[PDB]
Amino acid sequence: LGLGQDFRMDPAKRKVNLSIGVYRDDADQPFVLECVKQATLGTNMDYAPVTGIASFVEEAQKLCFGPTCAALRDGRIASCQTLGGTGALRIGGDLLNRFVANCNRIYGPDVGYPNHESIFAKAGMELTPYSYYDPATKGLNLAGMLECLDKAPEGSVILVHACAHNPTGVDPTHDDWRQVCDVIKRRNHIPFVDMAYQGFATGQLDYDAFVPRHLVDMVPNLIVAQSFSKNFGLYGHRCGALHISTASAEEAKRLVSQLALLIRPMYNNPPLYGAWVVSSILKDPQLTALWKKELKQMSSRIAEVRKRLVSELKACGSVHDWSHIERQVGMMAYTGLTREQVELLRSEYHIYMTLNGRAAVSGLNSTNVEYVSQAIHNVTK
Amino acid sequence: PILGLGQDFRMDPAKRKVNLSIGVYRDDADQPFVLECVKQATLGTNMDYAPVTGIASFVEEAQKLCFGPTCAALRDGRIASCQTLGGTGALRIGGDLLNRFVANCNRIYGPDVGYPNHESIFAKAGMELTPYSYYDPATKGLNLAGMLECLDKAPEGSVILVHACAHNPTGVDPTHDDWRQVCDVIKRRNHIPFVDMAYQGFATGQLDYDAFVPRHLVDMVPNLIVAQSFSKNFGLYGHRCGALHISTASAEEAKRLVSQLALLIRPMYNNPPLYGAWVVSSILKDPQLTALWKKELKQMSSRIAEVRKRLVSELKACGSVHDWSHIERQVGMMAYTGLTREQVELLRSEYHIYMTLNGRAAVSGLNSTNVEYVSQAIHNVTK
Ligand SMILES: [Cl-]
Ligand SMILES: [Cl-]
Ligand SMILES: [Cl-]
Ligand SMILES: [Cl-]
Ligand SMILES: [Cl-]
Repeated sequence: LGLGQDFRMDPAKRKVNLSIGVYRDDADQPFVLECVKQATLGTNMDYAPVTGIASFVEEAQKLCFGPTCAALRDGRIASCQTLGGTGALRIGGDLLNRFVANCNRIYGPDVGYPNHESIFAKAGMELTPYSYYDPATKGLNLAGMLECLDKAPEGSVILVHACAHNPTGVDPTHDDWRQVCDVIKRRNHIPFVDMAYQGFATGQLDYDAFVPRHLVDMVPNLIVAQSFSKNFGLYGHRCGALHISTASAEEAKRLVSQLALLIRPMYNNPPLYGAWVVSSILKDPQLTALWKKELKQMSSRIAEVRKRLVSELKACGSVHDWSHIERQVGMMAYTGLTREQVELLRSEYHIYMTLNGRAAVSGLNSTNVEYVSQAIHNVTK
Repeated sequence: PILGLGQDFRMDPAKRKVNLSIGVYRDDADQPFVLECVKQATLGTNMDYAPVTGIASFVEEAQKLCFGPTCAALRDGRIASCQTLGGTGALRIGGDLLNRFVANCNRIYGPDVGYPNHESIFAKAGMELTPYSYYDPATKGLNLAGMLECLDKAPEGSVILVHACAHNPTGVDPTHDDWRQVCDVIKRRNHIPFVDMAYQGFATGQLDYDAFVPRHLVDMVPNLIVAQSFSKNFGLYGHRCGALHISTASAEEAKRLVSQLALLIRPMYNNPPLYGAWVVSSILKDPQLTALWKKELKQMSSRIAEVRKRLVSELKACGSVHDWSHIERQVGMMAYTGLTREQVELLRSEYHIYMTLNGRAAVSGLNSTNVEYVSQAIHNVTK
């Protein structure tokens, strides 16, 4: 928030904000999807049910798990609408801490999403790290991850990013996830999937939901926190869903009613607007096909600008390796710049990143990529 | 369980059925009512996240609407405020904040007959809801002397929850004279008032009068909490729009609390929904929309008070010899009818009129089309 306010107050004409949390188009503008503009809104403003607009919840389920999913056919998954991904993470955590014995710890990647620590602390669970990011390669440390998961106490809650890891952009492959998931099954761990970027990551909805789809048949309980903030661009409308797989329809009904008991004394019932939009889009074959193509356009721009930054760096004469910038996936990139280097980019060039070298690559575009590349070279050469 | 009453009502095949358990306003033709001022409000151009504490312009207008145009506390910057998920979110976030400024914060006092969700809201924030005397079932009216005595004997520095107006579920409100006495006790005993104001303007059609309680208390005590809902008064229900206000001694004190509010909001839901904030901000900043809104408020509040008054006259015209003056003395959408459990059940079984077993009637479900029938049925089961 401080980097935002400083950027805003900075008088320089050439300034660039690479600390934002939101997608931007090539003209650095906010981007309301056409499928969203074309969506049909509700006719009244009556409160939705505590657990959300039923049609929205059902489409969220199908989008997450696929329309063929056995768990979903059998009614084994307990679901509700939530205040973005954040609300799902919180409600999920509050549910675990009430109902899992000695659920006072949750394991997440060593470099991870800032709000997770406080979300789970409010739920009475201490975020503990497992090995994940390798700063030498700005890449993955699988062996370290597998080992930490294998040695975590049986029945540990394991938090994983489904794709487009935030803030590094470092994702395991599907092959890697197969190994990770086997360890989770064998150690009877409870996987908690934060899926904030389905489809936004690679432009492929199915591929991007591999983690929860693969885990759902492997473990007794899978938790998924699903955000529609980025992939429908619905940020400030606060729209997401929480999913918890269970053994049976009857068990799922009992969990939903326990979800209601957490939701009611928090905010009573959830905001309509985002639920309308997502429900309307996913039930309309024209809006759904448009949405899919818009997702690909967002995801392709991000991957193309990453690839452009790398090629511009080479054209500027950089002799350092930037291949991590193209291997990483999604909106957030751990650049591998040092604190000193980040500070000089700010001071001399008015390019704003976090001090850990995270760059929101959505803030790069046709208009500024060349300049940012030159500056990055100048400060690393 | 309004939800069960809803589902049964829907599934009931009878030709003549009436739902008096609803939580929302309806017009005379039993339709949901989106205010014209709301339909005419200017919405934002993008969907980016609002700030954790809400759209600044919204929060400032919410403050002025609550406390008025000549509030010194507001001029001096002593009030810490944020946008919330309806009145519910303000109650929860407020409660979760109390231990920043209230000592030994494990209990909160509320009226003996009160808003159902309060118990659970404050239990989640670590506080046990304890009753003070308020509703008199003999008169379906107020028991002031019992309220004053409970407040006087509550331990010093107790948190006291009060409904600003249109008490839910009974419709029994103290007068301003009564509130003066209540507020003196709260000041003298160093109690901390927590005002749930869900019906400002919706209650009587007068925004200033309806906000008397928080306006009167704000100069009398070191800390006042207000949970403000825009669900009923702007008809914004399912958009989840409200604000939370906490008075303090100084701007510096307020700044600290706002930043602590942020720390509660972020790990709960990150930041609040735009739509309702846009609407309320746009209306309150436009003199033309504000005037329209004020008129529409009066229309809503007049219909509720006229249908109460009609039920009473129809009861008399049916031949009822019982007293129903409480129905007209009560204020707002909810009325404790004084019907017994047995009587509520017979209305349901014999007449297909649905209310909660406590005799609460959502009067907004009464209109030109059904008031006569409901009156006859109420007479038949009470005579
Ligand atoms: Cl695969
Ligand atoms: Cl480009
Ligand atoms: Cl009306
Ligand atoms: Cl007065
Ligand atoms: Cl009438």
